[PDB]
Amino acid sequence: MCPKSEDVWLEAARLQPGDTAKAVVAQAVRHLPQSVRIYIRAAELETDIRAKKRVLRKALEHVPNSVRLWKAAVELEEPEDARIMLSRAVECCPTSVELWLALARLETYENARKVLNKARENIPTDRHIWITAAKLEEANGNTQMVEKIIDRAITSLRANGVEINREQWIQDAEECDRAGSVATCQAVMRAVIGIGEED
Amino acid sequence: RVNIGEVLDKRYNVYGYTGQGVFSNVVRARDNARANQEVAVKIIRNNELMQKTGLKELEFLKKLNDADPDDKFHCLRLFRHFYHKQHLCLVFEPLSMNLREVLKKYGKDVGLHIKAVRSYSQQLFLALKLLKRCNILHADIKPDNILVNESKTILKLCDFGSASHVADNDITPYLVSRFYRAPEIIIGKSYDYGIDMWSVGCTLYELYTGKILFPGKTNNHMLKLAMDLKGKMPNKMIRKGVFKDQHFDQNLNFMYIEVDREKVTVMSTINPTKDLLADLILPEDQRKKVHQLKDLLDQILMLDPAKRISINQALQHAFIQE
Amino acid sequence: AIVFNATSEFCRT
Amino acid sequence: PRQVLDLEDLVFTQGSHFMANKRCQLPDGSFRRQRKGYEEVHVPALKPKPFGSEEQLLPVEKLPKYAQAGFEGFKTLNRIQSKLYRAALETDENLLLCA
Repeated sequence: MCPKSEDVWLEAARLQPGDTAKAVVAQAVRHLPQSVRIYIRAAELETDIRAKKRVLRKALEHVPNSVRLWKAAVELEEPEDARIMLSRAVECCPTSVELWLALARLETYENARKVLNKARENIPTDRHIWITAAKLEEANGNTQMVEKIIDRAITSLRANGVEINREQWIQDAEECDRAGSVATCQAVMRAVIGIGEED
Repeated sequence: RVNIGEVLDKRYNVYGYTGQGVFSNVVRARDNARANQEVAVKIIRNNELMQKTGLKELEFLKKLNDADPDDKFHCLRLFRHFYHKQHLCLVFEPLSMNLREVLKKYGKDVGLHIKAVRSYSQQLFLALKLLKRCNILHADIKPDNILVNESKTILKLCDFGSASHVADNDITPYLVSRFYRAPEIIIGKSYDYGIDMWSVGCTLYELYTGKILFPGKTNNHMLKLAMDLKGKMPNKMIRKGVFKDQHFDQNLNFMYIEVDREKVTVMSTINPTKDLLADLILPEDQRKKVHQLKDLLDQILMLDPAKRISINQALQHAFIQE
Repeated sequence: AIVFNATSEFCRT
Repeated sequence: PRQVLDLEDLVFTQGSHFMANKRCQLPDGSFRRQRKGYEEVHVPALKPKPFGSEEQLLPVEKLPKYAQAGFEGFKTLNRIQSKLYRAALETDENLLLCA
């Protein structure tokens, strides 16, 4: 009665069994294609690796500008296939810092530097890409470039317009110290304490 | 999200970044059409739930500006409102810093002078009277949300993104933070403009001493800090609370939660242990002013909202008249 | 050598 | 000890088009190009293997009289026919010709 509705199709997929939910998702894709929620519900109701990979490939062929579909496609394949999918997701959606961070983390340092440069050229106001580049530099053989990278990131944030609020930097330092990046975490903590006498 | 050098709506070039207060970006810009006059540009977030809150805050600021043409109520005066890159852009009068920066620049546990604290209490009472005359509850009285001038002589209440109407008083634990939390809003009772007066009293107590009034970690810690200062809560005030089952027992006993395994301690009686006269403290005139401020804080921060002092009683007190 | 893959075929189409 | 298993899950859903390998080994000069709406992948003519010092196309004179009547009109043989001539005419074992 009410076609081309994502919430009604999601409720019909959640209320029906999976053998009926597959046909309901096929009818919803035939009535209203390029839906990220319907494709995610179809990939979630597949209970297989190849069926979910085919559903993710169909969602990428229908709507390639979906970050959730690319995140669902990259998390279910091989890590080399995950990097090959994250490269296409960064080439199709340059405004996704999480896909660029996943592409830089799942590759070599010579590719991670180019991925961080492309993320800085595409999104200069992003602060998580610079923290990911600092963590990748601290995880490599270099140890003194993290402070210069943090200084360059602070200069780029001061020149772009994102002021230091001293609340997300402490969380980024805690996430870096919880993941084995204590040098960049200490540098971010010193940069937050320097911009954040007795009081 | 904005950049320095870029003009906002082709009339206000952004000159300095003040920082994101709660959920909106604040910048100091110069209006090119007003002979390089300074102004404060507030850019709301791109979300619709933030855009509706920014529109409600702009409507409340317009109602406060229409309710006070002479601006003698210590309220923020907004000039106009525009849009830039699908974001709500509000233009207000510029300010140097808030009361939190003035408290941080005065030293740790130092505080300000007695005359400045009396002027801040008078400005808070005038803002509470303006909010009661406009029938709008602010519920966001804080030193970080109250700005000052360059000479720190007059205060101005700002950050009205969490204000609501007095008729639609939702019984919810999503009120103000525990530094200026009302006990009736924490217990789930009915809220009024007296909660803003209690928050203004808790802010004046922080501006007089330099430390937090009641640094509670949760609602139960704030209730324990209020019971240690204003005494035990009455039965008529505890029976009218919707969230009294999580703080009070069946026999109206105080249930204090503690860590280390979450332990619960039942207390039938609660004696006032906090000393308001010993805290926030010199000549005899400053001692008399501190005693009058302590008496006003004891009369303003009572646990019952009906037995609390109003805005006219606080403005005509001995501490405000000096 | 032209190496065929699923991600390259998804990005090319 | 016996367990009832799923006979339909272990079978191949594609059947004749079921590819057991994930990657495909391509030659050196076998690049592809997407011109307009379709991708053309070319693979050139591969060079044949060079014959050894003791490996050549055996003529019909090396075949015996029992096999000479079947190869009427053919002077010589092919490379795969001469490389496995003793395994198909002189040996009665099971042969597997992957040609």
